[PDB]
Amino acid sequence: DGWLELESDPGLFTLLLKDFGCHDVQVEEVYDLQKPIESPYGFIFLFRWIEERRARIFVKDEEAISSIFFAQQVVPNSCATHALLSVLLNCNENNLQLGDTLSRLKTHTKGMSPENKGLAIGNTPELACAHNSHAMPQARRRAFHFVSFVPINGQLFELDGLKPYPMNHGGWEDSEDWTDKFRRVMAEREQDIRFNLMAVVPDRRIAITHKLKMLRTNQAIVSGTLQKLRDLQSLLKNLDTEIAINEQHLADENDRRHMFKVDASRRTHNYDKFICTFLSMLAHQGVLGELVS
Amino acid sequence: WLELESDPGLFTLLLKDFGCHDVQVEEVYDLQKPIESPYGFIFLFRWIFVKAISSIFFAQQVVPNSCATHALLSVLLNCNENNLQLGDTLSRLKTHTKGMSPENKGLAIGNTPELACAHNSHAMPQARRREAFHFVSFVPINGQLFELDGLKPYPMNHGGWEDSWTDKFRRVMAERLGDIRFNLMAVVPDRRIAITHKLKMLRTNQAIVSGTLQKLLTARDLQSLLKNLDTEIAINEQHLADENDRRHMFKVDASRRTHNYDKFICTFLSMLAHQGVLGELVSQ
Amino acid sequence: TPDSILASTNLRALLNKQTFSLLPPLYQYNLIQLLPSVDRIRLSASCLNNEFFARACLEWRERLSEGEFTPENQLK
Amino acid sequence: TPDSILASTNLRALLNKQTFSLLPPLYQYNLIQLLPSVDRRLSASCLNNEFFARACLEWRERLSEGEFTPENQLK
Repeated sequence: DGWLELESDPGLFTLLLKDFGCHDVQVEEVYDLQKPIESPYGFIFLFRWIEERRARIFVKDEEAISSIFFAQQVVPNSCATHALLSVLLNCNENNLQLGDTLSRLKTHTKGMSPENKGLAIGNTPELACAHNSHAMPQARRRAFHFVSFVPINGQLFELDGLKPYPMNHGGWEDSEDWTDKFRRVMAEREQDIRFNLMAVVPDRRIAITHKLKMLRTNQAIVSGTLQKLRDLQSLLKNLDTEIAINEQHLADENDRRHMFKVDASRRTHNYDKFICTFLSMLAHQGVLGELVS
Repeated sequence: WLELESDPGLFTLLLKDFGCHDVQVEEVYDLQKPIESPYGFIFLFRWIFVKAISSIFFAQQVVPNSCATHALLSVLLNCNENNLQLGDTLSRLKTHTKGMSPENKGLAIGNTPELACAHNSHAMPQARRREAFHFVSFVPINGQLFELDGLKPYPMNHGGWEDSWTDKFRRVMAERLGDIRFNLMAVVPDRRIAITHKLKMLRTNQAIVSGTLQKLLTARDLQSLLKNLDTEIAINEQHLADENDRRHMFKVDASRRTHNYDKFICTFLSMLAHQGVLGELVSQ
Repeated sequence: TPDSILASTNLRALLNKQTFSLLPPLYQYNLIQLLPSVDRIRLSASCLNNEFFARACLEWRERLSEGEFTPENQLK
Repeated sequence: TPDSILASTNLRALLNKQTFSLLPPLYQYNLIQLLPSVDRRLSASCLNNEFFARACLEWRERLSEGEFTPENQLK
């Protein structure tokens, strides 16, 4: 087939999922697993290898069950999109509203074979245009193995798009949530590898604005009572400070989104036509660039 | 005096036995994690130039093995009695040393009996007296952090703030050595009172359930509000229960640290040798 | 044993809650009478798994090995 | 000159807002018409970017490694 290589950057993936219609979703980069995050939809893992040396446990699932979204990657350079779709398409529609161009795919491929389910991914044009719309201009062609960790029902499924079978880990203890079982499978590893790990959570702003409602209602419940002539001003003080805290948090979130938008608008632009015209305009008057190495 | 085990629980029970009720000593694991209103810090080593008027409590430690008492009294007695209620037998000392010379204020420390009995009351039976854990106390009076060293003759000052003091304490951690198993603790007020206060300021909203009915001739389905904030109430409840359980733990470790087990061991072994059931398995 | 009879044992493991549960009640009570004020027939297993209990047994073998506390110890 | 001539310069520092501010307005405007959608004073990071620097480096390399002299009219 042939797709475009992409930079691994949480902003690029967030804007990718926004370009997939799935708005109430987000990908933040996790630096340590100990700090908890609320309601993670699923994790994504990335290897690299600088010196190749590679030329890239029997817990596979043998039964021909394709009820879960698993698809062998047939489309090259589609690693990232395949991983994102792997972490999204195996979640609860109750918990999240996925984009219609995504839900159409998820309901289209009911029980399809993976070897052509990934081909169903490759054939969707409104997906290839959005994934290819973020490639750097140096993708003038004519690493980063992705592994998706998502549970379906109390079973932590490690989905590998290149391996033929999905790997299950089957962790269930009624004392711990699945995020506790995810860290136990993080027994990694350590030489010169530029690995990276990201987390797929829902858009934080949706959980923030709701808290601004559930807070500003109590901000609105100010019962000033007069007996015609107890004192809980400190309560409205504390909850008002909370309101300000979440306000600055939300502003930080929208600033992160704007930053990702800037990095995306610069990552796409092809500077060549800009540089030539620039240099000729200097060599017209200011020929002498004495910054030689 | 007698050496003591360096353990935040031991110091908490020490200050509780000193009448200081609204106090606690927790160990700080990272400076980034903020803690509310720390009354003063204590610094401990294990392997080893700033400035008259000595009206403030900087009593030179003359009594050996009194390091812990020296540090705790150094961080407490330079705070506001308004902010915290220290035991009357402690405040009597605090007012008993108005402008006294430090080089003999520590002798006033040594003379106080309820201090030797309470401080020595927690020593292990192995307190047989016949490089170390040097204590350094950090307490501010007014925006100026004096590093109080009981062995050095003068207290070292580090500077002020910018209003943008706990922030200034981290600024002093630009120290390189060169090899040391140091450790640092923090003197905060008893967490449980700040918990119960939040249980009041929460249970009032738990009590404000404005049930209005539109079934007869902003307000909407807000059951989730009382649900979530009720879960918060339960969270702080479990916090308080964990704290009082920590106090129980300190009481157990204290009741066992003091006990002298030898007389128990003799009777145990002799009760085994009564029916000849020796330890013919364990050895060496 | 005042000075040196079977002092080379690993007492910390010899004195366990099981060997305690191998004693008659009218002796186990006498035993708990020599325990700290955490007295209040079951045994709170952590009662015999402590740093201070082990350090007690070790300073005990030291008090036996390093210098005997035989009736010699009447230097007072 | 795109014929492997003086390609060994540090263009990332050569192309700065100061060297940019040494151009007439009716040329700076033509310049920003070739800029990304950050077109709309100048947002100093506009010429200090990872992608802009790597762009200039892939440019001088793209000139030295293989000449893009008027031979380059292949389609």
